[PDB]
Amino acid sequence: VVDPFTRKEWFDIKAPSTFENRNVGKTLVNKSTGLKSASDALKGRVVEVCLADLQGSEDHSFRKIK
Amino acid sequence: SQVFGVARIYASFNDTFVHVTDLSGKETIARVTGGMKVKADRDESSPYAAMLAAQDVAAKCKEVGITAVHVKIRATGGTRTKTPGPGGQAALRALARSGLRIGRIEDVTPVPSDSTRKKGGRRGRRL
Amino acid sequence: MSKITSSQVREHVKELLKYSNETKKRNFLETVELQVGLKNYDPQRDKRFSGSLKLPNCPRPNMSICIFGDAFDVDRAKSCGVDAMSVDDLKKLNKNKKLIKKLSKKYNAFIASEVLIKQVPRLLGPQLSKAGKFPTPVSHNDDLYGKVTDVRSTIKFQLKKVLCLAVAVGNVEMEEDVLVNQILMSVNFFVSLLKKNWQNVGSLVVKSSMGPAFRLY
RNA sequence: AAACUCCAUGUAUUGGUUACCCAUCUGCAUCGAAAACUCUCCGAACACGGUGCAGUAAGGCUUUCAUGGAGUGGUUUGCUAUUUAGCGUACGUGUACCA
RNA sequence: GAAGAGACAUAGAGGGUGUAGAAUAAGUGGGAGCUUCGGCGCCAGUGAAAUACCACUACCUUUAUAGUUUCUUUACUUAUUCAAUGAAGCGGAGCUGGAAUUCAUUUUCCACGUUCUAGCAUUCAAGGUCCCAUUCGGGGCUGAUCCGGGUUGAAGACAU
Repeated sequence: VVDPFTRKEWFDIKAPSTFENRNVGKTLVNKSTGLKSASDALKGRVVEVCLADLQGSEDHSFRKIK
Repeated sequence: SQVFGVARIYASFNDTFVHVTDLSGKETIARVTGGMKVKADRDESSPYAAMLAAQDVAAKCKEVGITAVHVKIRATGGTRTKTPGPGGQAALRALARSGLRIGRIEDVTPVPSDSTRKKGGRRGRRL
Repeated sequence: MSKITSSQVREHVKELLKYSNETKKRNFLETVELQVGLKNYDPQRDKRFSGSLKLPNCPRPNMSICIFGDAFDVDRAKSCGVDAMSVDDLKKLNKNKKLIKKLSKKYNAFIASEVLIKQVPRLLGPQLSKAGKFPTPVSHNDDLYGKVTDVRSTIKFQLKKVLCLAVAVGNVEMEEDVLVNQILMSVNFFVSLLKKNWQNVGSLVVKSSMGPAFRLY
């Protein structure tokens, strides 16, 4: 048994100011350490999220925003 | 209020994948397939194998922090069937039955334009 | 080889004794101790021993010793001025090892008889020997006065699992030259018994029993 | 047919409590056969798993004479979405377990 | 040089389960004693262990001094290596022109006299300005920004 999920940092994801409520969700990553750090493994993430999630209105249930 | 993951049910024929990732898709949480629950080799794609696989995914989705999922249904796609397998419905239903909340169910079967040559030949698979 | 600077240890002993006697003073009979450690020594894989060295005088003249034996050594102990007991009671008293441990704690040293070597390992065996004050049987023809004085001036080396062996050396109310002789002879004997000589010993710290922290070496 | 595992009373030292018996580091004999070409025999093979012996003791180094009493018969390693169970159910070694 | 994984020194930690005493106990031998408490232990019960005092600290992580025989990675240039040239324009800063929505911050970034044509391009360069003592001409500065004297590029403690 290793359980690699007890060793990640659980970050948080925001949105740009050109939106409504900007709390998208969390992100499970790694504990950043030395020897090939896991801090820059969070620089290139890409998140697909629906516009109705980012606006609160179901009129944009389509148009998923990346 | 709710911590959201991505469910990503790959429902082909011959198998069924329930691959919950993080919201960005890069980090994997409890990929459990239908062949991991039954050992008969002809019911890997069966609804019973998919429902057991989905509830084992929800067993690890809890005790890591995931309380809700965005469901992405996947058939084989490409030059293949484009129709979801028999286990996608059981896997999706078992996720709801297990307490994990659902949101924005979407079909993400890879759909080409016209494309490379589908396998089988001119006269197709004739049995 | 003696790795001890004589003038420096003499000055350290004189200042430590001045601290224990003149600067601070109490009616408590304090006991200077040698707690000698071990460096690069592994107790488990290396053979050990339980040995008895002698001293020029008593490390602490108020240290209780008990005797078990025949009525002859009982009456000799009565002439000595030390309490004496019988042996039939101990046959019943073997049952409560808790009480045996309590009496071993209350009487911090024991002596026995050449007839009691028959009954000791079945009745007084476990708790007393765990306490480790090994009883050397006296001789009825030999002087019990002399044996009592011997146990007054014995030192017990019991090398155990811990790497720090601590034994009392003497006092402050008595003279000082014999105390320095005691400490020097004790460290010389320890160096002789150590199987790597001075390599095993890492320090030699003597501290006036009610005093502060300091490291000699 | 009975055998043997243990407790106490204790004789030489059974000794030195993290108490002989936790003991394993190590070598020295091998637990015989699937309802196997039905079975059986010899032979190529060092043993097809636990006990015995020794040097090493997280007691300082041998196991000492003895007697009395407590004490057995079963669950087999598998398959199957009947899974708090439906079929199937070698013996020789210790396990797990029960009353 | 820097970062990371160290280890050894470094000096200070405290804490550590069954039982059951008077404390959730891994320690020494102690027989009573410093004192803001008559509190703690003591002759008392009960505990594999008696309890203030650690006094050597089994076994330590955590550090901030300050380290040194390392292991990896990443940089520096001056050893070494490669190439070129008649060692001619390198680096840094500027001035000008533009874009920069200057916010009175070169805050920033690009450009630095040449592209219809098989012509021509040389005399410390003309001009401007200063000094000649100007004897027909001569010498500065500018023209042609300043500074650093690292020829320029690559590569680098690897390679050789």
